[PDB]
Amino acid sequence: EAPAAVVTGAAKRIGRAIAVKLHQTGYRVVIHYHNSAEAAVSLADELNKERSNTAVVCQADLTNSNVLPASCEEIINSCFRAFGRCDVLVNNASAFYPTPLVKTVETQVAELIGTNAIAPFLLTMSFAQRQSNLSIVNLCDAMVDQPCMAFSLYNMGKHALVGLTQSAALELAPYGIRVNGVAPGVSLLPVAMGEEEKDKWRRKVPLGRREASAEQIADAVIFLVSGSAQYITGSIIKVDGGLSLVHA
Amino acid sequence: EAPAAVVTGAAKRIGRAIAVKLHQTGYRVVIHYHNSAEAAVSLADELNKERSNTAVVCQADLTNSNVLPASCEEIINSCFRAFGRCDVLVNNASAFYPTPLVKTVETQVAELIGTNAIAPFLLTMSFAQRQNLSIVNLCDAMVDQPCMAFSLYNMGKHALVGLTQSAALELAPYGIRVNGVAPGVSLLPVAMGEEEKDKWRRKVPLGRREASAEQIADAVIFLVSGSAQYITGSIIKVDGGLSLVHA
Amino acid sequence: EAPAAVVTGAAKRIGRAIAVKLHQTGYRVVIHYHNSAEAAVSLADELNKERSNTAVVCQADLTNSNVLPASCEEIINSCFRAFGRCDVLVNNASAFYPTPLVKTVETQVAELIGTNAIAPFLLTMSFAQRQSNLSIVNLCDAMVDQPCMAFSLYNMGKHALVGLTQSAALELAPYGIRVNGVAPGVSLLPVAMGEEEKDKWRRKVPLGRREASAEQIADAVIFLVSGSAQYITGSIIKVDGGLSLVHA
Amino acid sequence: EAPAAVVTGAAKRIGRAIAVKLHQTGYRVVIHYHNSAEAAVSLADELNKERSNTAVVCQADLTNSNVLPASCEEIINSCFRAFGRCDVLVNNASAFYPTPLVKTVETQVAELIGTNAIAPFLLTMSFAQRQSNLSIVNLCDAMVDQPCMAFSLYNMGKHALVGLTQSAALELAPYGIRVNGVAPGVSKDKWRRKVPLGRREASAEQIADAVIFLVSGSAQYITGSIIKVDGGLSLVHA
Ligand SMILES: NC(=O)c1ccc[n+]([C@@H]2O[C@H](COP(=O)([O-])OP(=O)(O)OC[C@H]3O[C@@H](n4cnc5c(N)ncnc54)[C@H](OP(=O)(O)O)[C@@H]3O)[C@@H](O)[C@H]2O)c1
Ligand SMILES: NC(=O)c1ccc[n+]([C@@H]2O[C@H](COP(=O)([O-])OP(=O)(O)OC[C@H]3O[C@@H](n4cnc5c(N)ncnc54)[C@H](OP(=O)(O)O)[C@@H]3O)[C@@H](O)[C@H]2O)c1
Ligand SMILES: NC(=O)c1ccc[n+]([C@@H]2O[C@H](COP(=O)([O-])OP(=O)(O)OC[C@H]3O[C@@H](n4cnc5c(N)ncnc54)[C@H](OP(=O)(O)O)[C@@H]3O)[C@@H](O)[C@H]2O)c1
Ligand SMILES: NC(=O)c1ccc[n+]([C@@H]2O[C@H](COP(=O)([O-])OP(=O)(O)OC[C@H]3O[C@@H](n4cnc5c(N)ncnc54)[C@H](OP(=O)(O)O)[C@@H]3O)[C@@H](O)[C@H]2O)c1
Ligand SMILES: O=C1C[C@H](c2cccc(O)c2)Oc2ccc(O)cc21
Ligand SMILES: O=C1C[C@H](c2cccc(O)c2)Oc2ccc(O)cc21
Ligand SMILES: O=C1C[C@H](c2cccc(O)c2)Oc2ccc(O)cc21
Ligand SMILES: O=C1C[C@H](c2cccc(O)c2)Oc2ccc(O)cc21
Repeated sequence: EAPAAVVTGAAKRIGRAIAVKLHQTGYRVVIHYHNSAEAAVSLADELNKERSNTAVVCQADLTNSNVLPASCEEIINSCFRAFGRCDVLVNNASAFYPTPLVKTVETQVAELIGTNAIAPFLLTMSFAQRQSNLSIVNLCDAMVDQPCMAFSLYNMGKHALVGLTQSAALELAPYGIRVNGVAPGVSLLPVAMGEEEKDKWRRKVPLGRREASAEQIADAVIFLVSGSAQYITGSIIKVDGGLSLVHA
Repeated sequence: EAPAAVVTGAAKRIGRAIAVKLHQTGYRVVIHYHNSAEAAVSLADELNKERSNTAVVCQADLTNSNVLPASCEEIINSCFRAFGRCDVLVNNASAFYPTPLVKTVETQVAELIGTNAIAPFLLTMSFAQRQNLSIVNLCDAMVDQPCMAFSLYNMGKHALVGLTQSAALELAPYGIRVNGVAPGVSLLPVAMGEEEKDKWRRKVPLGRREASAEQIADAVIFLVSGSAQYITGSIIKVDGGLSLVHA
Repeated sequence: EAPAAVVTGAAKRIGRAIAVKLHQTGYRVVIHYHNSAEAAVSLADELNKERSNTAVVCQADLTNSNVLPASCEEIINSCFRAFGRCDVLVNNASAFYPTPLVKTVETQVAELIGTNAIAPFLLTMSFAQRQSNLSIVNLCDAMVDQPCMAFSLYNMGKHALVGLTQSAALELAPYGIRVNGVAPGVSLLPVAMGEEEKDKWRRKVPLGRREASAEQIADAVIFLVSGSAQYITGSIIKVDGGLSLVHA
Repeated sequence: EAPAAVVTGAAKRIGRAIAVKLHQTGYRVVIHYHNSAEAAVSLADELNKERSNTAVVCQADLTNSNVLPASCEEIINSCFRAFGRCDVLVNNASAFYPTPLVKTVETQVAELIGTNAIAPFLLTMSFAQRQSNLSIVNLCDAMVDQPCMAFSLYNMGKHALVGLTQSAALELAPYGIRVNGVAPGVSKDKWRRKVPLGRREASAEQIADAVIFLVSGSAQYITGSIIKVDGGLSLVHA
């Protein structure tokens, strides 16, 4: 009788915080991961010790290819195989790196458009076809319109994800599936980023001059899936401490 | 120890539901009203019966005039006089009626621009000057696809978007968050014939029904909560996908 | 036979460059002004030297008041008085100054909301009522969603002006009146501003690291009034060298 | 001397009107085509009869694949081969069809995202890499935020194209390359009746007019902007 959720890229960072929070709210969770096998199984162990048989892992490369549909179909099936249901999909996995206009370009396209947009489209297709408070939450980007220089493919992927969010909200509304987004500004900074670079970004945030915690992101996801957002579809909630309001 | 909130136009409909849910959440409330005295008083009595001394009413006309700043200062002051603190301001009161391009026009300007934008700005000023603090402005999900011949109403709601953004930016250093909730079709006019209500209800993708006032209130409750501590300058549509629907 | 245009705040700076370019294009012009009497008359003299009887001035305060509707009515009337028609309204006049949240406030409201929004609405009403290629161009602000801090009332007026542009495009389209906007980022900087602060802003602009000329702004106005924009209504053209794309 | 432009999907409809108008303004043009060879050539004949050796054709499939980057590089190369320069890129080519959520799906991806967004990105890269009034114009969609039901992949591609427009305007501004969009609405009678401005479709020429403005010296300060050419349609509530 407990609902079940899929969170993609859930081994670590924001995805983990979302799977933890959904699990604390009473969901059964599929922890999807790609390379972070040890971190995924560790998380699943932690959740299962809290309530047995409530977390499973599922490995998949979400790069675009001719087998991406089957991989997306398999992630959703994993939720139905473990739990008998799939109530919520959180499209959280993301590739993020520069692609200057001035890895083959075709691999960059597949990872950056694949993970950020095509895999959410296919997961959304599979989640809908395999079908109560059903919804999807896409992890978007509050700075989509003021993009980092030399990030065109990543920015294109996140814009396409805004498109998907709106299109799928429209199309799936008659089936009672809501589709919303959460758009972080700066949250957990890159592990490879030096402290001095971190602090440059921190200093730009009006609300408290610091990045969002992973939990702060997850809070907005939890709202969107809850009974308190039952009329909300096609909405993208920024969780950016005002960063997107700040001019150059 | 309990926080306090001001809700403008709180006697009826959406404002009432906001006031109720804030009260249920543990807030003391100033129920602002303009003409609906008997409804505002009945709400305050209902709330005070639940928890003594947790609701007061405050009457004020929020039409723009040279007395508006003093009116808006008095509303915020009443919250401090009643409760010793003011944690939350909800700018909900609104005039809404058509102003075709083809009451004097200056009265229309004072009502539609004053209630929807100037009074929120003056209230926001008074709230900040007197300081989990936050302001929620009731915006309009259809602001970019507006009702025909509603130009002043639409200008006031666009201005409120600007206020939401400008005040989030300027008040973030004081730890005051500023957000909006943007209904699509929520509670319909009482007099509107069912056949007309149904024309609008049928356009809504999610459930072919309008939002209840409580569903609008739920987004306000989220925004003022510890769960939105990092959210400022955001406007959450609560519209069942209505604004995504093309002509 | 020559069309006629009203330009508000046309004595100086951007509105003057609009008036000039409209006149160069074949229009007869009403040069509206408030305080810049010598500048206004001097402009009308220059245009009239070039084609006699093609320019008049019209004085008015565009601050909100109970007589504002009459003043806006009189501006439109002046165009019909001088030229027998009124084909184009350019809403260019603007008050701009800070109003920190933390002159009386009701004067600030009257000025910043009156000039930027109410006078445009009233001028639009008067234009439409007194009524080919008819159109209205509103001067907006490309930075409306990334506001200068402490400019709430200004930013509110300009957001209202976007609402007006869309509402009036919708309502006046059946009358053949197109309604569009032109949104400068940094163009001619304040007389009062120090050269160091001017260079700070110029440095932020991606395209050329400089402010827009007034003529670059006028060029977009000229497009939107022309026969090459006959299917364009409700659009706002940013003329800001990419400034609004730049993150904090 | 005379500037040169590449227009993708230039054989018919909006891209043809665009090539014609740029040619009338004094550009030399590369008329790109996929399937419409006879049309591309007929247009080329009409422009060269007007002014000899000012119009060439270029065949390429703009579907995403392992060979798309070569194809896009070759389109830009064709401009430089024929004309010695490439001043203007118009990304007009587009695939358009529904992809319900409830051709393999990955061929749909390749066409809807490849032609509408990835080709524009690779063409932008090639245009920029090969470089006094340089600009790119992307043909966007005025209804991007109020999409047709069951057109998710198309809509995703057009959103990605908005992102490309903004990212490339930012990144290429230092090179003096401006990057802007034109967003048509409708350019059958059911639709035309909804249009506030005279309840008719945009002609292709009205779309071309906005392109012509954006590439002109009257737009030398405009970058990152998307001009709706939709008769007000995007303003109309449901
Ligand atoms: N962090 C921020 O400040 C910020 C800012 C804006 C937007 N966002 C968005 O917020 C969400 C969460 O952010 P985040 O920093 O937590 O994400 P992240 O750490 O950058 O990535 C999350 C996970 O994505 C998975 N992933 C990457 N490439 C993949 C592929 N090819 N196939 C399958 N999975 C793949 C990875 O899983 P494995 O580790 O298992 O390989 C990674 O752990 C993302 O959608 C991101 O775009 C974040
Ligand atoms: N209902 C919808 O579908 C919908 C759609 C979009 C946006 N909204 C927005 O959501 C909010 C709540 O909507 P609603 O339908 O519940 O509001 P409403 O019933 O139209 O108005 C709310 C209250 O505003 C107060 N008010 C009106 N004119 C005033 C004035 N001159 N001075 C002081 N107070 C005044 C009135 O108080 P008294 O009764 O005490 O005189 C009224 O009861 C409003 O901001 C509205 O614009 C609603
Ligand atoms: N310059 C920029 O970078 C920039 C940036 C964003 C937006 N804009 C917008 O673009 C337009 C033109 O810019 P600008 O810098 O040329 O404007 P401006 O010089 O700041 O103002 C233009 C004129 O507005 C008139 N005006 C001001 N208060 C008035 C009142 N109460 N009644 C009647 N007229 C009044 C003044 O006329 P008198 O001189 O006759 O008193 C002034 O010369 C404006 O709408 C502005 O908001 C400009
Ligand atoms: N018409 C409208 O109302 C409207 C509305 C919104 C947006 N738009 C946008 O405006 C632009 C032009 O509109 P339109 O209606 O003229 O376009 P269209 O006729 O739908 O298509 C334009 C051209 O794109 C080319 N194309 C299609 N698939 C291709 C592929 N896989 N590889 C290479 N080329 C391919 C075709 O060239 P070949 O013929 O050579 O095969 C076609 O003639 C497009 O970007 C469109 O998305 C148009
Ligand atoms: O780790 C980051 C921070 C990074 C970031 C860094 C600095 C400023 C800013 O607005 C955003 O944004 C990301 C986007 C996608 C993603 O998967 C990870 C990140
Ligand atoms: O009663 C309404 C419904 C009305 C409405 C009616 C029909 C469709 C729609 O999008 C909105 O919107 C309002 C806006 C402000 C307000 O104070 C009240 C209302
Ligand atoms: O003089 C300016 C520049 C000024 C400005 C100054 C610095 C940055 C920026 O984006 C804009 O904006 C204005 C807005 C209205 C107006 O009437 C005049 C100005
Ligand atoms: O022919 C159309 C019309 C079609 C259309 C049809 C009806 C309503 C509407 O907003 C758009 O939009 C297109 C988008 C891409 C494209 O290549 C062609 C078209």
